[PDB]
Amino acid sequence: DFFSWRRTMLLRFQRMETAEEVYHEIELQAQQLEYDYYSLCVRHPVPFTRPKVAFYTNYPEAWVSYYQAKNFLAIDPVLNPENFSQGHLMWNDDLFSEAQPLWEAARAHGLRRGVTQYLMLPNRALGFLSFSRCSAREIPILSDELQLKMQLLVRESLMALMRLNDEIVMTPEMNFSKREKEILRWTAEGKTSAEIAMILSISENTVNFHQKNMQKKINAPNKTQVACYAAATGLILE
Amino acid sequence: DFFSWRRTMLLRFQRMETAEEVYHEIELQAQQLEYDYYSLCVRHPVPFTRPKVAFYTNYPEAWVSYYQAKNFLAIDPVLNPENFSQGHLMWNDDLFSEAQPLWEAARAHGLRRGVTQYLMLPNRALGFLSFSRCSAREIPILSDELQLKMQLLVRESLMALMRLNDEIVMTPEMNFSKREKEILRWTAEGKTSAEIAMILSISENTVNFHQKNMQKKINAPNKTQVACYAAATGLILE
Repeated sequence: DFFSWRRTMLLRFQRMETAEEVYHEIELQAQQLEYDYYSLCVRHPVPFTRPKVAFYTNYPEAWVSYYQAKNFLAIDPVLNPENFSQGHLMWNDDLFSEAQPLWEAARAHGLRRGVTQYLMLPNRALGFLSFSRCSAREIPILSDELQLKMQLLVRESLMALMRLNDEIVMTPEMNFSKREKEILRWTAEGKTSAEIAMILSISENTVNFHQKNMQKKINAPNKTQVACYAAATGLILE
Repeated sequence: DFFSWRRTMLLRFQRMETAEEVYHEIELQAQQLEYDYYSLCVRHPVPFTRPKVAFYTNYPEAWVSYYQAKNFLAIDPVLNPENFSQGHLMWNDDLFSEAQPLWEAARAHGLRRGVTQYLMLPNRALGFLSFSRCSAREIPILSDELQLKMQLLVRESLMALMRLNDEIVMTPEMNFSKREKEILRWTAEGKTSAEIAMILSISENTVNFHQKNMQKKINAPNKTQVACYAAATGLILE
């Protein structure tokens, strides 16, 4: 019965104290579903210009190196949300048509069958969970069951990794005060320092001080990078 | 069996052609679960300073007016994601401790029991689906079943409303070109016009033209409101 699985899995992921426990449980789960490999890959919303990509996987280490060397990330259909239905994507041959070097290379390292599930996280990072397999051997699993289990799996592992503050999920930290974020919102709303000073009954200098303070913390050139970063990662709102 | 419910519901929401069909189906679903009322409320990520809140509900119309008049939105615990587990929130008395005028007033208009489910949408809007009920009469439903059904319901109705472009879900539109968004990313990354001109091999004037163009479209005072808006709603990335 799906329901008790769900409940068991919710608690198990609740209790965990390390990243290594999370990864180890994903691996276990992949095996219950007769997959050999898992990959947990997270695309950050920032930097806007080259988004951070962090992963943990037990793929053959040679495959990780080769995949990076050829920069397959750019063409990986399995990491493009546009290809998904219901947050689910079953690998097959057509999927790879726009990426034939990847397909070949993946098979050459023994990734024959696969599947991925994605989720956007509360911080706007996209998390992808892939399972793949050595054998082309048919393993009948109910489509609906795999889907729902992976749904839970990708979410729970990633929420745990967040609770644990792991480097794979965390966006740049913006430890900002009530007043700083308030200034930041009016900035994102297109208000000038003068205008903010008016709105908040504090001097233009103080507004500017707060601005430079936020920039020091996050090491940003100007207010606009700060506001964008807060806006993209959810840190800007109330 | 949950699985065929799911599959029936996926297709039904797929096929819909109007908002009014979506709302009517939610109402139906609420009734199958012996609730009288539904509410579909969506908190937008923008304006940053007073986020848009749009809803469709069949609550008693007098309750909608009263709720607004007393500005209960500000204190509504049922619309605050911090209160949720697994995107689910069962109404009860403790929940309302920080909001006792709301609790009384809600009961006085006959909202006795209730439940809400939320979801962050691909555009970063938060969608909430509430069911409530007239009677305090005990209706045994498996916690896990309600949860999963509402999960599907809140997501599907809101995705349909998006496919349909309904005013309740849509963020301000930013019909921008490849080049405009490219300029926008470097802006959000804190780059100056001069620097962008360098990076893109085009003149400072042209960069500025693009900037003013984006501002005209969206009626924004400066580049920084534009970039923030694109960053918050997902429109800025690749």
